[PDB]
Amino acid sequence: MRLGMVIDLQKCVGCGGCSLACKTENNTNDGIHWSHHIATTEGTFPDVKYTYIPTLCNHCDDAPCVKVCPTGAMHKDKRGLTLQNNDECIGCKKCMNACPYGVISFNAATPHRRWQDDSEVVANGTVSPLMLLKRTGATATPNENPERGDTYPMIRPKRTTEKCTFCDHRLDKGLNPACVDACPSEARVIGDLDDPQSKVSQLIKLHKPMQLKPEAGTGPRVFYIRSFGVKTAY
Amino acid sequence: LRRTGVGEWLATTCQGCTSWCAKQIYVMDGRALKVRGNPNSGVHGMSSCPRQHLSLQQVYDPDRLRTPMMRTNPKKGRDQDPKFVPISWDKALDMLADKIIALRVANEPHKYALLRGRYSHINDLLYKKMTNLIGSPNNISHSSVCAEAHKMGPYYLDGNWGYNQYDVKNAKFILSFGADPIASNRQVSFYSQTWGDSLDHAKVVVVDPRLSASAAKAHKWIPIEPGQDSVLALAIAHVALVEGVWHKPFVGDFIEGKNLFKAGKTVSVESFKETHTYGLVEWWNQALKDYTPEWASKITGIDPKTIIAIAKDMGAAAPAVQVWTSRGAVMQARGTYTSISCHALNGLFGGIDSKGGLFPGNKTPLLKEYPEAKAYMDEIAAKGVKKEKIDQRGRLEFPALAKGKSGGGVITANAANGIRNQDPYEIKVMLAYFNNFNFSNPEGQRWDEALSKVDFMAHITTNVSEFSWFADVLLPSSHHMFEKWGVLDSIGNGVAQISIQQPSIKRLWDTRIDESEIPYMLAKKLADKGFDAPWRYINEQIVDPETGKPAADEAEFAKLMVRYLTAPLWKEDASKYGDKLSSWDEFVQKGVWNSSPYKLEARWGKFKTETTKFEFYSKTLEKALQSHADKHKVSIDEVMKACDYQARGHLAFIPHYEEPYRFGDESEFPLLLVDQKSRLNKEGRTANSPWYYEFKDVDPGDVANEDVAKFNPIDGKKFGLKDGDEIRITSPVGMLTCKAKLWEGVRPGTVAKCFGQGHWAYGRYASAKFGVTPRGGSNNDLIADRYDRLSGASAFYGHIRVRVEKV
Ligand SMILES: Nc1nc2c(c(=O)[nH]1)N[C@H]1C(S)=C(S)[C@@H](COP(=O)(O)OP(=O)(O)OC[C@H]3O[C@@H](n4cnc5c(=O)[nH]c(N)nc54)[C@H](O)[C@@H]3O)O[C@H]1N2
Ligand SMILES: Nc1nc2c(c(=O)[nH]1)N[C@H]1C(S)=C(S)[C@@H](COP(=O)(O)OP(=O)(O)OC[C@H]3O[C@@H](n4cnc5c(=O)[nH]c(N)nc54)[C@H](O)[C@@H]3O)O[C@H]1N2
Ligand code: SF4
Ligand code: SF4
Ligand code: SF4
Ligand code: SF4
Ligand code: SF4
Ligand SMILES: [Mo]
Ligand SMILES: [O]
Ligand SMILES: [O]
Repeated sequence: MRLGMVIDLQKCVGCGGCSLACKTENNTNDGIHWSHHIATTEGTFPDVKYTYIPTLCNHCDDAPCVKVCPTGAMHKDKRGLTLQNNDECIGCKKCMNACPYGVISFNAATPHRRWQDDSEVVANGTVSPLMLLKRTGATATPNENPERGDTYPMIRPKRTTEKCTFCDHRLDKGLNPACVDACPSEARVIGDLDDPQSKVSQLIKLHKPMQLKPEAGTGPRVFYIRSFGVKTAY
Repeated sequence: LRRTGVGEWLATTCQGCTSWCAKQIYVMDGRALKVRGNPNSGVHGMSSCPRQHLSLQQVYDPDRLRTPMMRTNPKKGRDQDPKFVPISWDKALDMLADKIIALRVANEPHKYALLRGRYSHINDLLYKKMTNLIGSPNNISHSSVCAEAHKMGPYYLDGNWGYNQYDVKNAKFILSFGADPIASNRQVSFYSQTWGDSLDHAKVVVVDPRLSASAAKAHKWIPIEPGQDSVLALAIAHVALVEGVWHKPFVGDFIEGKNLFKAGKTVSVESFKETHTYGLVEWWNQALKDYTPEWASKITGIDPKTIIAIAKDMGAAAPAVQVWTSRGAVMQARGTYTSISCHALNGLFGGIDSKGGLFPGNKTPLLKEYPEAKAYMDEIAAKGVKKEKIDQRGRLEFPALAKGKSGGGVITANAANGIRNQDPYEIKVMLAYFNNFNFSNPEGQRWDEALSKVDFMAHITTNVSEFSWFADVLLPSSHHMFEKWGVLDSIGNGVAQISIQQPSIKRLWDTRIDESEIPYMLAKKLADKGFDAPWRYINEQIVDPETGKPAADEAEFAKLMVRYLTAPLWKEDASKYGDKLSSWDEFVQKGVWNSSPYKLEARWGKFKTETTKFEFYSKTLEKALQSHADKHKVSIDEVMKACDYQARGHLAFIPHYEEPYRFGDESEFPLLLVDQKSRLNKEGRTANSPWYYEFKDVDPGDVANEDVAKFNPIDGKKFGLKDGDEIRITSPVGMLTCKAKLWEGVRPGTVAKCFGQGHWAYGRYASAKFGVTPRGGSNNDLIADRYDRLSGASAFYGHIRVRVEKV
């Protein structure tokens, strides 16, 4: 089994809804986004081309992040996913630098520190991050998703790395990744690339797919089909 | 012990824009954790725009009010800290009730005003009934700072004072004058769902001074100079007639078959037999005959071959042709005739009420008003409601011809001027909700001045926003999306839906629902103080549709208000219009009621116009202008001059070119502002959400965690600007500071900047120093207070000239 994703760039509207869904699903610290994007503007006015590519972990066939990890914390699972045993991460940061795609982040700060602030913009009138934390009963942020804790720390510790886990905790329950359900045009599809009858396997046979940095030789398993823009008329 | 999937999904409605999408909220451990589109929705299904997730940083915003407050600084002003202190609900409403009753005792109830920003369909009580019973005509909505000019074409051509849905799934040609439907407009979820697929069967042209997301995903981006849209629309219509490619089944044809429309030459009206339209040949003879592609190219720089090719492509696609207008094209001082000129194409190519075209929202049985209040008006109220409105609608220079009536439409931004000048009179007591006009209206410092002159104002709000700074009393609202009972609608995908808003969490703080609990509590307080008409109206007229009983308490009344208006959907069999629902509980559980599909050509031959036709020569507008002229004892031409339109004679009633109004010396202010919305703006309400900043560059050309104004590199070089420079942008009426971004997707001679930042209040993320220093720059401080006087709309586009400098 080799799970992967096909993203249809013609359907994609470049809205970031997938990345915002990932924030709500996975409790990433402010500024840490497992799902993100690469946008480019090319050309001189009036012949200007703007394109948007959503990005995530490519759960590579030959993953440098796994190979460089000195403790074995970063590893492949039986689905082909690159997952991390966060408890065994010693914060050496080698995975982050070895990853050709730059999709790994480092918890330099204790996540969600901004929620420990008890200052009020209008004293005894508006609330505060700490007061809202206490009122809702959450541990670190009122937006924390406890489901994340099924297979990974709900809140990661300082001095560990982290990245897209392909919503493994949702896959374990037969559910879809958050970014997949969040996409208004159903541009994102996942499945087993080793199964010739999966929708992803057929999509990449019906369309000539593009991959990110194929020259790096990692065998990424996110495939892009079609194009964000269309041929200019007139 | 695993927890994935063990929570519950509860139905509500999002209001980040007037798409008003039906949602489900995922709740676990009493907290809202996720938002998704409601799969039971017939308009959009689970599809959603990205802002649904930002909702979670609004309900859990750490700068929300948790208590009523009163100011303790008697001075008001941008420079005056209100020094708010907490008070109880009872004291806050006691204070407001005392001020209201004093107006009635003094026979001046018209000096009360109710201001409405956002709202739900239960608003009739707080907005209209409470206001009139007190005795005031001044229930002032925000419609004219929204999009009333965009309704002028649809109303005066085909009788629809309202919006349309666009049948993108079946379109063969899409022409957008400024609309960016995969980012803004009124079904971002559904048009994002379908846009990419539609490119495989439709040719799509987007006309916008900036390269929008939609233009980046279009077959042609036309970077129009601001305010020149009608030139292109008129030339397209001209070519359609020369080429003989109007849609004959809708428009008609020449009696003898031969096409007699030759450029520049008049034609006998009697040689043509119109079917469902009126005035085609008069339009040609009076103007359209000379709106050639060469004429249009000289003004716009567009290649005349491109204009001709577009017209021919639209001809071949007819009737599967749809023309969109955005605020940007029509919310300009002469913009009524851009709405008319662009919308005329929807008739010329037969797209109106056709497959692949556009048409109004489907009929539903939702009730929109509570019972009549005539029996509860006393003599004081009966006299007050006849006074002139504070926004001066209906004066010679403010016809505001909503639905054909002189003085029929609100003029939101001008209410600040009436208040500021006490003309027609002083406003002494103001209640306002879900609004921030100092920030959202052009030249909002006028609202600073006006509010500082109002003796007593109370603001119903979640956050202390810029408008709140001027309040005597703050009444904290329960959040509309998570803590409220309400009801909304949405249109698209060939249907109209009605969706519920219901509480999905235990109420966080000591707040109340703006449109139900607060008017109920205020009515009770007024009755305690000797004025019980609102209370009697509520408990005798707003009673349960099943039990006939009034509400027992606040919480019950909040739900009752929704039950009352929606009963035709779930108490009766609504099968004739759409879904059959068995009970109130089924409505709440599913969260949405769906109509049947729209019946194509339904309005053909029965438009609610003067002629019952689709009017290229709008006798409907002539009748409305004649009424206004007769009222003020002048000619229609004198009305046009008094309202600063160029049209005279027959041109007042047909699609024609108005040179765009411009304000300021072009040599001093060489750039035209291109105001735009952020695709992460939930109207003016997501600037205090940190995720907004983290992903702000999903707006093409913009920069995460910053507020940028975008310049074409040509102009950046000319003014010595580099990416990241701190800059000051100045217009004749104001200034802002932000950062510079150079971007080729900006038409040279313009500067494209998102509205939405520049808050100096709201919260700790939205402002640099709360109450003192803004984060980013406030666009509306640049935008001179100007009006499309025929509609009452405020102008946000086309007339704004600015200059830029570093530091
Ligand atoms: N993301 C987001 N979506 C929204 C809202 C929101 O706040 N955020 N608000 C909702 C509401 S209340 C409204 S009323 C609707 C409004 O939706 P629309 O009427 O479709 O327009 P706007 O979203 O206001 O954007 C105006 C666009 O006009 C452009 N434009 C500016 N000047 C000109 C000009 O002179 N000519 C032409 N052709 N274009 C010009 C700007 O570049 C911009 O793309 O959107 C709703 N949808
Ligand atoms: N330059 C520029 N100006 C614009 C636009 C633009 O594109 N460019 N868009 C215009 C358009 S289309 C519109 S419709 C208007 C809208 O303008 P407004 O009607 O004034 O709406 P907002 O700016 O969103 O102000 C809403 C205020 O309600 C409060 N509030 C927030 N959340 C809640 C809640 O849940 N319940 C209650 N009771 N109160 C709440 C806050 O005080 C908030 O500031 O802005 C307009 N102004
Ligand atoms: S949610 Fe879908 S449409 Fe939006 S950026 Fe992500 S992949 Fe593209
Ligand atoms: S994309 Fe980077 S983090 Fe993900 S598996 Fe490949 S090398 Fe590792
Ligand atoms: S930072 Fe952690 S996961 Fe990454 S290589 Fe080092 S120990 Fe392994
Ligand atoms: S698969 Fe899950 S973890 Fe990966 S980008 Fe999507 S939401 Fe985030
Ligand atoms: S912000 Fe507007 S389009 Fe987006 S989910 Fe909410 S109502 Fe729908
Ligand atoms: Mo609006
Ligand atoms: O609206
Ligand atoms: O609105």
